Amino acid sequence: DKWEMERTDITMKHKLGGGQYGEVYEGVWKKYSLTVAVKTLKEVEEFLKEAAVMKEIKHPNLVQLLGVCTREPPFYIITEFMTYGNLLDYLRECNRQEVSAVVLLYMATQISSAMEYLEKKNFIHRDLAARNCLVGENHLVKVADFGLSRLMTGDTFTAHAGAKFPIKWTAPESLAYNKFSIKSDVWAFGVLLWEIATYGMSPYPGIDPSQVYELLEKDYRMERPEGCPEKVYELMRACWQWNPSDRPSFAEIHQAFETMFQESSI
Ligand SMILES: CCn1nccc1-c1c[nH]c2ncc(-c3ccc(N)c(C(=O)N(C)C)c3)cc12
Repeated sequence: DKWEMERTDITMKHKLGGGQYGEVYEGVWKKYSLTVAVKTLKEVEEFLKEAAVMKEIKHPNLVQLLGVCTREPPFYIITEFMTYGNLLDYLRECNRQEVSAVVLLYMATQISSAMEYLEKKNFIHRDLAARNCLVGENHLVKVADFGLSRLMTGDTFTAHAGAKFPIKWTAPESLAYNKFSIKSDVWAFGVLLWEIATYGMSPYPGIDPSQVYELLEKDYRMERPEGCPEKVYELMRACWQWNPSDRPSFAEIHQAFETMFQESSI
């Protein structure tokens, strides 16, 4: 197809993000003199499914596929390079006078726009967090999308026996029953909002992940971050409803943040 590329079109450099994303490398697309990101493999069928899924993703706030090398090993998935790295590090290291309250709303609007698209197109993320959001010039935020899965919106997925999750971002139904849906992404988005409001603080600070579920089932939720608007915190708490069906859709969340962003600008 139009996606299939020669492997030699790309010059590979060093592993990006300190290796936290696995075999993902900075690279040069020589023809265009363009810095790109390249995921390689050095499981096969999982990798090639990722390549297949990425071909169908087209949204301003989801990392764009540029091409693939899927004929013979080594296999490549080639995407745009996000110059400022991930949102977690960006928030921690930023100039807060430049990255102000309106910018935080702008970033939340972008992420929710992407998540509304996945909600519309029957995709599930399963690992929404600041570390999996990527930053470009002018506070452009794109959701990392290698591991997106096909799942009709409303349907559920059961994780494998002995699967380990990032507990502090993980919905109660996922922790207890390994159940994932678009509504568990909504929960994770709530935790992501908390990350944004605190400029990249660790969720449930000082609380060991092994004790988080027990707090959640006793009705504990993180308190409102300093400087966070009441309206934004009420959205967080709505994302953290125990019952998945009680949580808002990403369509409703995006509409709320778009309104808040527009009013903050005016
Ligand atoms: C498809 C989405 N995805 N899933 C995993 C990785 C990517 C990704 C795509 N394009 C990317 N472009 C950049 C980065 C990235 C992230 C963190 C970093 N510290 C760095 C970095 O070292 N510098 C030089 C800024 C680079 C990650 C990705």
